[PDB]
Parts: sequence; C-alpha cells; structure tokens
Amino acid sequence: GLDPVKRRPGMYTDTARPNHLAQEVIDNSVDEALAGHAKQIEVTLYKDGSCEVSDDGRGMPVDIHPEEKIPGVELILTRLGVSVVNALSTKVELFIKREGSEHRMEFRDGNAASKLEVVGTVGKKNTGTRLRFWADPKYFDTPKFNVRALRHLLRAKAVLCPGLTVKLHDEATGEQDSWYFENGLRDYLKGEMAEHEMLPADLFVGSLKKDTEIVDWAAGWVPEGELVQESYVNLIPTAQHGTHVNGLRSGLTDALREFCDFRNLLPRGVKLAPEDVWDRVTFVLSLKMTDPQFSGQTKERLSSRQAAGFIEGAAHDAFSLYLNQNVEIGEKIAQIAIDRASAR
Repeated sequence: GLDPVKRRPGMYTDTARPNHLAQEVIDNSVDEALAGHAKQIEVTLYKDGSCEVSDDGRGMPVDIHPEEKIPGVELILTRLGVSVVNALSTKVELFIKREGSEHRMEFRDGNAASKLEVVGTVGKKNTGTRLRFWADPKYFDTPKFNVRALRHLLRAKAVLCPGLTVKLHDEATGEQDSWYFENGLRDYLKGEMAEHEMLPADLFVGSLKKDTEIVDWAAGWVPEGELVQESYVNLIPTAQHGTHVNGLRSGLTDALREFCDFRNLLPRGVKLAPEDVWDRVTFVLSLKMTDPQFSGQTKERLSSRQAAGFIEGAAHDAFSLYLNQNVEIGEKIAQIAIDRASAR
C-alpha cells in the first residue's frame, strides 16, 4: 500500500521540493547505464510543474504477474523507490519501449488509471523508458524544482558513468544542458581544472577491483587555484568526505614519503606530514562497496573503516608505481609537498 507514504511523506522523501522524487526516477535510469544497457538519459522540467525522465535502457517490465494479475511495472509503482514518486503525484504517465512495442500506462493519485496499453510498434533495438510525474503540491513546501541542484546531480551521473550522455531541458527558460565524459573521472576533472597548471598535467589516475569493492579516482597537485574535491560512495555524494578519502590521502602520502626517502629529497630535519601532501590536491574519488555506513550530523560522511584500508592500499601501490616510472613529475610533486613542510 502507498497510504503510509501519503500519511507521512517526510519519511519517504524530501518534502521541501520534488527534487528527490526526480532523483528516484533518475536512479532507475542510471542503473541501466551502470549495467551497460543505456547510453542516453534526458530530463525535462515542464512549465506545468511536471518532470519527465527518459532513457534508452532495456525498458521497465511489461509482462503480467501470474499471481497479481497486473503489469509488473504497476507493482513497481504501487507497492512498497519509484513507488514514492507515484504516491506523491497527482499523475504519472510512462511509456515503455520493449520487445518491439511501445507501451503506455497512467496513474492517478498513486492508483492505476489505465491498463498496460500497446500504443506503438518499434524496431527490436528501440528500447527504453520515459516516466513523467506531476507532483501533488499539497505534499511539498513548493512545487518548484531546484534546477541548479539538479544540474549538479545530472552532471555527476555522466561523470560516474563513462560514456553516458545526460541531458536536462528546462521548459520554463528553454535552457538546455548536455554532459558527457568518455573517460569519466579524468575528463571531468581535467575540464574543471583546465584553467590551472597541475602535476601530472593529465592527472594521476588509478582504479582497483577486489570484487564487491571497487574504487576509481583522478588526482593532481595544483600549485595555485581553486581545488575540486569531490567524493562518492555508490554514486552517493559525500560532501564531508570520510573514510574513503582518508584512505586515498594516506595512500598517496605513504607512496610520496617512500619516494622522497629513496630519492633523498628531504631537506635537513624535514619530514612530510599528510597535510603537506594533501593541501594542494585536486581530486575526484568514486567508491562502490556493499552496505556503506555513513556518519556525521547529516550522513554526508562515510565511516566504513574497511574502505580506508582498501583504498589506502590501492592508492599506495598505484602511486608508487607511477612515481617510479615518472621520476621528473614525481620530484615536482614531492617538491610541492616539501615546500609546505619546509614552510611549516
């Protein structure tokens, strides 16, 4: 039943505005992209207050449940995720392209307002899902979407999913956006820091997979300029960073320290502190792990001690190898850290 959601919307979404509802719909399309079955996602904010999210994924299920006797997609929207979107919307209309046909279903106040209809015939490779919802203003402080927050969120999806093209279309202003990063983290960070020189010039990139745990990152040392420092856990942004970031920091520090030691770069009585190594670092870090635990006054920080050791080892081994194969660049990075230490 969806009544519990209607009774206490604040327990299922952010009632300040409909951004979170859109987020839930967007996450479904991003999962298709992460599974390698989607390359295009487009979000549209309409003047009537509705929001539509369209993807070229495999498409939501259009079969009928043997027990329930209703469309599988209907069960998704009316049971227990995206069901919250439907429970808090006066209307929801979705079109699904799957198995050579385009289907349509409508909902009103969370209840099915039609059957699963065959509305078109399409090629076998033409698949995808488009879901438009009309949030019921009586549940939110305002029906208006924070477009700026949505732009950042959509861009992140393109960053975290290499090869995925994400678009935003705001009908009120007519403004259009398009994000695409063939490389993912590296292309994004390079573009954001294109105005400043850094070491390595093309960043220092690395990644490691042990199977349930996966980490990806791009980092560089910037002598001068605003630093980009963003971290994520399962595509969830951690504004307050945390254990995964501490691991990256500790790992890069250990490798650099060892480098300065072997190369005999340390001035008299000077030892590198992690702050010396981290102060001018610009980076993007993306971690994927099972059931991540968050801390902080707002859950915006990761606490998984496991994540620290995992990333520390990944960054340590990866950065040591890079430094040893790029001595000149390595000594320039070490110097940035040494200058901080000597100047402390």
